[PDB]
Amino acid sequence: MPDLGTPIGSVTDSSPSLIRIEISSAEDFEKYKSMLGVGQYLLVASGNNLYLLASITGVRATHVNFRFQIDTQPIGTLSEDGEFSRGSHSLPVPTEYAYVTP
Amino acid sequence: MPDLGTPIGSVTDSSPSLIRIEISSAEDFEKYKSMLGVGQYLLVASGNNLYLLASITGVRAT
Amino acid sequence: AEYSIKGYLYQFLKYLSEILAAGDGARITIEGAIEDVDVIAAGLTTAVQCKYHEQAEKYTLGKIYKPILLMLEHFSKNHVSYRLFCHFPGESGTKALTKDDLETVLSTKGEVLRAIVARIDTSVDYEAFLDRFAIEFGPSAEDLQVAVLASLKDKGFDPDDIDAVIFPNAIQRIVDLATRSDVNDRTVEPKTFLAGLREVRRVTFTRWTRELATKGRMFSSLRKSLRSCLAHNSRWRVFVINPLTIENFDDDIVRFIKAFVQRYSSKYLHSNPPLFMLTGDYDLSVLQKRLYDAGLRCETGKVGGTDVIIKELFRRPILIRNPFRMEFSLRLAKRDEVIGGPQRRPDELFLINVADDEWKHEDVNVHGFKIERLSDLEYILQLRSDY
Amino acid sequence: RLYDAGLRCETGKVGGTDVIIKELFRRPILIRNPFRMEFSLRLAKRDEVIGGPQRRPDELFLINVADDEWKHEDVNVHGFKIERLSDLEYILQLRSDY
Amino acid sequence: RLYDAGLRCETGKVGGTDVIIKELFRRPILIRNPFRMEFSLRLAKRDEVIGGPQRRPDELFLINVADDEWKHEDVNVHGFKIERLSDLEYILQLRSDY
Repeated sequence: MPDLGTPIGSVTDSSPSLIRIEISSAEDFEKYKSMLGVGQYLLVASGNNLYLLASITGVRATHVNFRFQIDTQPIGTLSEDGEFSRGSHSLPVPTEYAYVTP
Repeated sequence: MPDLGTPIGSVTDSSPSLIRIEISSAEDFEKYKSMLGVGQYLLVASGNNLYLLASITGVRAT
Repeated sequence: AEYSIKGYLYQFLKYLSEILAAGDGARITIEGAIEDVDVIAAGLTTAVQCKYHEQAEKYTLGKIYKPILLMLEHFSKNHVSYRLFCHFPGESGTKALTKDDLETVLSTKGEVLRAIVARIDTSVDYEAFLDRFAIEFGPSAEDLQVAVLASLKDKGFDPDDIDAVIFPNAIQRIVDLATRSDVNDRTVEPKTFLAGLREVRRVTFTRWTRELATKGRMFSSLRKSLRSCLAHNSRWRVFVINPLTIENFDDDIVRFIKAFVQRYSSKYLHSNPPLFMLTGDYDLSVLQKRLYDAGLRCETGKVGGTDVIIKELFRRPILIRNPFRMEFSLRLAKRDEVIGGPQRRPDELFLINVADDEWKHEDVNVHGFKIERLSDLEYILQLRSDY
Repeated sequence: RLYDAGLRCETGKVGGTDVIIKELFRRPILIRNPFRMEFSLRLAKRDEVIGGPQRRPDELFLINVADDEWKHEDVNVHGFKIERLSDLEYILQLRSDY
Repeated sequence: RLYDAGLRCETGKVGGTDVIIKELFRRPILIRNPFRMEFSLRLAKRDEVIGGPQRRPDELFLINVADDEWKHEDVNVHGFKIERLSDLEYILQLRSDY
């Protein structure tokens, strides 16, 4: 429910087992490095109110502008009130934003 | 029967083992998400007056 | 001017108990005290004031100092049949005080009380006050509400609905009956009341209902009722408001629209922004400019300022992903002008402070409300956290 | 009428009766495939527009108007004079015959 | 006036008045996609520029001057006399109408 803040990137592939996110600029990556290594957790939108918690499994980078890719795995869903619910219930569609987990 | 209503999309590959359905609109998916998860069921037309039952085994978006 | 709103409340609760137990053809009447401003003063000027007090174990003039002294001034001004509701454990009798007790009252140990009383004109038929006033030792308010809930159930209804859409609605109808400058008759057939309520399906959020004990569920049932609709991404939503009675409209309507468009219609996939329709003779140019000052852009619909074009108001906007840019994020227009209906029908039509509209139908889920403070609606629409 | 013809326009208004200069000059939202364009032409009266653009123009044609304010040294003034409208279409590479 | 027009200049003056030679004739930065160009034109009053270029000019157009030091055999030295700039705008393919 708190202020998640500003986002870091948008989704480019979605499935029950894999979520593939992309970041456009490098400033954002160098800003949020310490919270994007393996093991940490991110949040993805899956509808106006709900959210989905995802675990990082792979990171990667390439040159030719830049491309930064992140590959993650789902664990469950969380609402505004606070209700947690387990299971890959509702996939997140493309063009939805990602946020970092306080 | 009865009154299955509006469809969601057409096939783009066929075989006894696997079938591959396709969709190209967003609103439809957002409206029918609940019944489009793994385990659920769907009916594919396989003739004038018949129907074939299918059990989902995978989803992808791009 | 404490206003002892809980007093009017207990009184209306008693009236409600009577209306429930009232026999066929028996219509109990009511009187809205000077708290209601009525030049008509219907009912032969039989308005009745009241007050509530508790936490007094045994009856002593000491425990009932302030209220008596207070009623004294109100009568000093100038048929106001003062009635007092109180609960003392072990005493359930009604009696009229005598003169020596009145003098006991006049013996003022607190000098501030004497300062307040000095405003009282000495020349007053204190005996008329005594024989006009009555003292009542009655049950507790909360337990009264509980018995009243049980009785409202006894009639028979969907047990889940009575909690949040029935009891406050009835209290509100009775309150409107109590304080309305419009011509009215407190005599109301108890048999109609039942079905008349059996029909309506709109919630209310007035000041009176705020203090009822049912608050706490009045909010949450609605919050759960509206969750599944808004959860979606692309839907057609419509609004209609009456700005007459709303409190502090021109100062907070902007905050409303902005807090809405920030969570529901500022993103790519959102491909059908909302609409807001205001009824009356209200101007819109001021609101439009004050919004543009913020960053949002509207879709008035008028190409030429003369009249509305039904087809343009409902068009679909241009969208662009990286970076995001949205031609319009909200619509706005008046009802007396818009003439006709769309091609596709709505999926939600909220009505704030209005009875009916032409778009109403069967397929269109219609939800109605009645409000004074807008900030209460935000809680229903998940915009904010607490009330 | 121009709407009826199939073209939209921008009038630099936010509902009131006064013009704003910042929206009067702005960039439209252009999409390539499929083609689309928000506002194609811009209209307004002079007596209402007060101020000057954030940037200087390049070609300020003038028709039957002697002097105007924006007129400057570093801007091109191709002042003309006409009798009927059909002539300007010959001056601007739209119609062939006189 | 040129900055306001849109273009940018290079004058070969590091702070002070003196006009260095090497900084004036330096090759610019260029980026293909998108097109960006550090400077487009050069400006230098003559009396401030004394010396000679490492490289010779392919063409040297003089306007209303009898002679200059950089006149050389292997360097083409065109010449003219004019009354107003329009004539030159014609002589260098800018205005098809004299």
